[PDB]
Amino acid sequence: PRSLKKGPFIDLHLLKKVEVAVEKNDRKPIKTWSRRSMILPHMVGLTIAVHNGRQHVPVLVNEDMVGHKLGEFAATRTYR
Amino acid sequence: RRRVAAKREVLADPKYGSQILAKFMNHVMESGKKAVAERIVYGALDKVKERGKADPLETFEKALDAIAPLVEVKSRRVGGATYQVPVEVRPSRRNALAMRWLVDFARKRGEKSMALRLAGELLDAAEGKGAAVKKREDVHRMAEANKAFSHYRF
Amino acid sequence: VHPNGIRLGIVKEHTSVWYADRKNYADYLFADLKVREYLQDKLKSASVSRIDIHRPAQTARITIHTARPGIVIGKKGEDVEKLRQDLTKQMGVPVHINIEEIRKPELDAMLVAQSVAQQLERRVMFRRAMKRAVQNAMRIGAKGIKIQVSGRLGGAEIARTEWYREGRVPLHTLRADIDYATYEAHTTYGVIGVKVWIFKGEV
Amino acid sequence: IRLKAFDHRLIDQSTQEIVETAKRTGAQVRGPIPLPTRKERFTVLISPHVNKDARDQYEIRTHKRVLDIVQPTDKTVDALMKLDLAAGVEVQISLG
Amino acid sequence: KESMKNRELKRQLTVAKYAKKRAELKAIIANPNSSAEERWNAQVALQKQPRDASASRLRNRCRLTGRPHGFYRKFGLSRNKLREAAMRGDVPGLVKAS
Amino acid sequence: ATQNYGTGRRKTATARVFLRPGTGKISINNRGLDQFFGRETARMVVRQPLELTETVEKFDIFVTVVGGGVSGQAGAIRHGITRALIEYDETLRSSLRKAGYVTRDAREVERKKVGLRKARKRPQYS
RNA sequence: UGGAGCAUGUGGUUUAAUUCGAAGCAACGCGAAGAACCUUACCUGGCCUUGACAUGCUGAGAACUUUCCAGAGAUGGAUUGGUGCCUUCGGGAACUCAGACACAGGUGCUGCAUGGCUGUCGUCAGCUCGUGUCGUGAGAUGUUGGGUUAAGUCCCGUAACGAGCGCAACCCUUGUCCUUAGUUACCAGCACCUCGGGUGGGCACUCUAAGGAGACUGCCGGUGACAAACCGGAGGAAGGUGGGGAUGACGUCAAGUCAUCAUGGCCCUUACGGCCAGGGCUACACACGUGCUACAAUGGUCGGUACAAAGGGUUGCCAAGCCGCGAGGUGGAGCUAAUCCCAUAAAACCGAUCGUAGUCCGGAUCGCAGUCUGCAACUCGACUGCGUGAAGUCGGAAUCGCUAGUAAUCGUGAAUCAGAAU
Repeated sequence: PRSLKKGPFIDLHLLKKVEVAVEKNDRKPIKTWSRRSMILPHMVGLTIAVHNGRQHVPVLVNEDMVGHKLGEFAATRTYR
Repeated sequence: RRRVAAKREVLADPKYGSQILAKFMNHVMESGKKAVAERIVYGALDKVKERGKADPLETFEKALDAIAPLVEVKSRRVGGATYQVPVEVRPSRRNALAMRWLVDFARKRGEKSMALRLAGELLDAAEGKGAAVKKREDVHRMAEANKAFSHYRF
Repeated sequence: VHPNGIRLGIVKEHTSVWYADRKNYADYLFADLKVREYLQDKLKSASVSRIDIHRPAQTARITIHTARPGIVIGKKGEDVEKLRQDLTKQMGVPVHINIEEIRKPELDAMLVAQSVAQQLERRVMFRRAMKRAVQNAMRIGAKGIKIQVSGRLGGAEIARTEWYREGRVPLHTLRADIDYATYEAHTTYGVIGVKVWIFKGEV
Repeated sequence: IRLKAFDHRLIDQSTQEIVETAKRTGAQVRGPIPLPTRKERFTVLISPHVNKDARDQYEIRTHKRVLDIVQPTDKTVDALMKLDLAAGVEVQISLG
Repeated sequence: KESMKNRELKRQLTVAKYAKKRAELKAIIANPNSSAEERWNAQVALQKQPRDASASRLRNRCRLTGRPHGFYRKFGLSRNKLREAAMRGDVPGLVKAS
Repeated sequence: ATQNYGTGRRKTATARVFLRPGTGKISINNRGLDQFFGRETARMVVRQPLELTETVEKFDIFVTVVGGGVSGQAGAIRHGITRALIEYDETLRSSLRKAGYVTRDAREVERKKVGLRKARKRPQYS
């Protein structure tokens, strides 16, 4: 499945401290409490560290992103 | 260990009316369907005689004239070495390898058409210069040391 | 394989005979469960031999098959309406209550099974009244009682298969009607489920 | 008259109490038309400690019956409709 | 656990706490006649309106005993029940035949 | 007349025998024998009783069988060929046993046992 | 089985937090017959001082609305209204939460003082008992012998005589026979028809049987002690044996859970009563329980045949779909199914041109990108269009394993009432 039926990402309990960060300068991250905290494709250039429980990860958000969840920055299996 | 086995083959057909080729639909219907097998089962009967002059059964009746061994090789031991017992058996026993051995050894030839493949050596049963009449006399040859194996210690 | 489920038919009948839809086959199989556990942990007196939960026209039908009518029916039915309130609220539908008689009660499986394990808490020998489980309950009526007793029996690792045979019980049967009542209890140490094979006549 | 009930022994002994019981009152009820066994196959597991070999097997049914009052005036099929039930039949009727 | 059956059984009311704004706003979702300006009002529907609104987090067991396998589409009961139920008679219609 | 009810069955049928005197005319499924059957080897196998009893010129035969598949009911034309005929007479009475065409067989797919795979075929082991 | 087509199926591999499980080709049918807000196998952000829940003493306000606010994240509280309730007009109550004593929580240990209606007999009629006898006794006889049988059904003999427990009969259980049988199927009587049957009539040239005589030691001839048996026989398109086992007939191998209901020598006890948990199980370095698919030839890439199709179906299945190469999301005839939604099908005819090959059978990391659950698919999903990136060679050492419908290649319709159980 997972076709492009559900197009835009308007989710008010997950919107209201990521889109509001345009007016405020970039000196701090967007702090995440899901394995699935996706945001809009209008907000490339931010920091989302994958919530799973004990330390945060290097996420290099660069200019070209379209597809899927954040299970690649902090991977599912982490090779312990 | 009494044998309660009862043999009774049905020998009658609405197409050929044969004897030992009428009820043979078992290995020519190769686990699938009869629709595709019907042109392969009785399609070879009129393909063995369609290349020669005589009828299909003419060279089909002479299969047990050069493909039936005159001995047996069932093993048995008494207190030394295993000795088999070879002797003139009943027709049925001797004439079982005089068709199926000639028939099943046709996959190592395989020319055009599946039905020709089945009929590949059915016309060979007359002169016996094929492969089915090569193991017939071979059986006899392996009985020199087994010649006296029947009464004493057997 | 278990028989009594085979003789749902040629020998015996059912307990929950109510019709609903196939989707509604579960909707009256809610409240067939809060009333049946009430007759055991409260009414050890006036012992129940069978619980039939029927749902006739507009209320219900549960017949508490007791062996003692004087305790339940007292002073023109003062305790009869007591079971009307403690049951029909937790059960979905209300019940009209009717009481029958099981005169000569010494031949049924549940009527005896609740009268064996209750004597085993009072430091009684586990082999004396079990002979007289059959000697005192076979004078009039039935034809024989086998009793398997495997279990606990005063010691720790006992696999003793007691063999209280006085008469005849066949156990592969459908015409020779088997009853089977394994009620459990807890004595001074250990669990006792009393194994019962009371067997009346055929036909 | 179309029905929905349990088994082979309580709907056939309740449509004995439909045909004759509404024929004596003046009109006519036709004969019982057969509608057979409901063939539904099940699977369980009956072992104490788990043994996928050790299954068992079950089945359950529902009978229907087609009766038809020819000239519809039989009130017995609706007045003595509770007479058709004894403990666990819930009768469906069809007046016509 | 005394509080495992007690902490999940209460979803009979909490998942259906609104249950009407959820029933009205799960039928228009299968209709594309809603406009592109209406790709945001169809997404102020149900969630932070407190999150006992997803039906994905509910599960059944037996009625008295508590077991998730053995449940068929005709009961509230389980597989260690059905051997102990009809043999005393708790299950209607369940006879043994061919 | 000869306007009678016979039957012929193999693999769950309930048949129609619309038979009378004629000349060996054979028919099935509101059609003839050479309409649904043909280009297959079981055609003259039912002529083997029809040649045994010389009835290929003295009866007009309409026996219908349905169900199963294509050729699994080859034996059902075989089933009731003389079931419409030993009702007519006992002329071929003690001469038909050698044919052997009536036995409604139970070497079939009966109840399917659990634990095994199939009819009496068993799973794989050592 | 085979240098090998590198699945947690346990033993060899990769942590900075790790809880118990078999002891053989009975070692992936070893607690429980399912870890979706952790009040779980101490990472735990984190906080207890009465309490969701089990609990007594006490309450404003019964209650809820507690939508929304910090929340990129339970809830207290703004909580917008309500004062609720029986009235000898005294008094009383439940609860979002809330304060003091005690607690529920084992969410480690452990089948060796605690399992009951079995995880291993080939389907052996074999394992025992009461009384009697013999022996100083432990014992033995019964249960041995002669014959016969799948079989203590047996039969004949015998210091034993009985019995506990059988296929039979009570356990896959009615073409075979059937009174009566089809209110709306359709067309044997028929007219008809679009020869798909609109529609009477179809109970007779019939449409899915509830349940009921059913199959035998029955007879004849010999063999056998004639006796249990063992061979030969009818009827007549069927006449001799066709155990279909969850309280095994019962007898069997220190060994799986102080764990689904249970049940002990130590433990947490401001805690595994707090919970919104700041992420830390496959380096391939291989064996192996190996158990479809083929060996290029019956050759290599399609949209098509005489043609599956009924039920569950009051928060469901989701037509002929307009969308189509192939996608049947706005439609909706079957909406309580003798309709139908997956509604399309069935290895065949003589299947194209060139006739028999590790390749014109081959695509793993690079499917980007596409108006469908719905407040939640920003470098990974079916969506099979085949440009591309392979390895299939008579199966030998020796080993799973077949005496008859058997060794043997076309799919599952349905929910705690929202359609990927190899």
